[PDB]
Amino acid sequence: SRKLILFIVFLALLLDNMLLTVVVPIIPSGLLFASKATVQLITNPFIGLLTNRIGYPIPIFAGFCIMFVSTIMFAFSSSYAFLLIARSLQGIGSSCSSVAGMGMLASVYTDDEERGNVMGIALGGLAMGVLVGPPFGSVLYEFVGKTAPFLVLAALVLLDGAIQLFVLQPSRVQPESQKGTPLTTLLKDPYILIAAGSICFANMGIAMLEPALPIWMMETMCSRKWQLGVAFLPASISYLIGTNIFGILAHKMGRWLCALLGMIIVGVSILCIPFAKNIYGLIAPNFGVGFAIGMVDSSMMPIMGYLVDLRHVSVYGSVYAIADVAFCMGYAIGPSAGGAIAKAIGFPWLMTIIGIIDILFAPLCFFLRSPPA
Ligand SMILES: NCCc1c[nH]c2ccc(O)cc12
Repeated sequence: SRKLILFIVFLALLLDNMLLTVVVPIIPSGLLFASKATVQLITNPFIGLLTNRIGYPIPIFAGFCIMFVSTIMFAFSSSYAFLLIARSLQGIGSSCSSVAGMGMLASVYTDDEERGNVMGIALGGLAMGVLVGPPFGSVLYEFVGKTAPFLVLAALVLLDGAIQLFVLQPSRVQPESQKGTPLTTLLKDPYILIAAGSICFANMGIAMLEPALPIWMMETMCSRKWQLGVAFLPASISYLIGTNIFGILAHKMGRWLCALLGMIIVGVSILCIPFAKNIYGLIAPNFGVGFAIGMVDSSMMPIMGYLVDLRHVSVYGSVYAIADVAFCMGYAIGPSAGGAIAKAIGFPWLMTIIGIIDILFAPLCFFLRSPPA
């Protein structure tokens, strides 16, 4: 049925982010950090144009064979080249599983109201993956061994792939009934660009904040190392709550208004992080940041599907490749550019710049109220 497709997409995204987050504490123990995101950004539009040619089931199932190969390559690798190869393979997989899975969800839940909350649930998949990533990784790392986390995650990826092969049955290539509108015509749409830009700036704010916040906490607050890991918890829990609630709330409120308010709340929250003196001062603003990132993503993915349905041809592979490029731009240029700006003009000014950009971008979501057909 359809809820099994929703579960498959949720599980793919959850395992993808659990891997992405169990890898990050092991790596130091620069290019490797941005490698997955940039390779996924490169191979997003290709998958977008491919799902319209072979269908959704096959490029979503290749996303389990690529993520499984990446996972096992992480567990039995020592060299730096092999870790880079493993992270690039994870990037290609994730591209396959995010783009093809969101396309499948939008193709199956073909109703504007239902698509909202199923996108919300699939997105909360990423929050549940990031949130349960580090603890699982650590406990399985030290209580069993250093190859343990990745081999157990590989077993989980295999079980998810078994569910995939039993639900989707990717045996045969099935092209779409109608040829989807080209990628350039989509990219010339002022509304698809506004949606992608709102997702891009929200996630770039959060992706520049995550790595820059610990480097500032150890300098201003003299925080211990456990504090650095705990100070970012409100973001993930709040993103989980925000996505799961606003998938259902945004269509009653209006997706344009939910996106506008999410942008303004991300802006204000990020403008209000540098004013915190102690760790208890980074609970409320980080909560606002994560809550509003969810408020924006759970409102702007269904709108992507809707904007394609209303104006262009009903093929969702490319437009969700565009949405996933907007996602990945932030996580690719986040660490590097954020560290560069913080190393040059400081962390408070970086946060003020990001907040100003988000607040000034917010009024552009007004143009999503009633776009013409
Ligand atoms: N839009 C998903 C981003 C998101 C939610 N919570 C997070 C915590 C850290 C991070 O880099 C990113 C996130």
